[PDB]
Amino acid sequence: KVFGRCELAAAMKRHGLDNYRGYSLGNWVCAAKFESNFNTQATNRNTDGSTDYGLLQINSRWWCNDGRTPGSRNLCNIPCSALLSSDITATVNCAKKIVSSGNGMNAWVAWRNRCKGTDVQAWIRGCRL
Repeated sequence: KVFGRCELAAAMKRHGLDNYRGYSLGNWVCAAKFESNFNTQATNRNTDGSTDYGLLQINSRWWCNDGRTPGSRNLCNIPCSALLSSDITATVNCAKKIVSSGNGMNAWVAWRNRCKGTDVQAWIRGCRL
């Protein structure tokens, strides 16, 4: 499913991402924008052979099992396909683990490169939250 900006902001808020580990809602929305263009079905294969899945492009080498990433750790305990659902719950729960892993949101290259240090609050502006 392709979300709208505010529709996504709201779903994420409801799922407790707002200020989760210190990151304001706009950080999450900005990341989803750049990681997947708000499309939950987005997938991208990496050279190492792992693949990224979902709104937040969560990686199969560490976080989810896709059956084709040798020596993947499956930290979030879910099949990668679950990250493509229109129901963002698995994505959200897995994101919470990742962001809690040490490097915060820097785990998301697109956030680091396109969101970090910018005015992310613009991402939730005009939204009924």
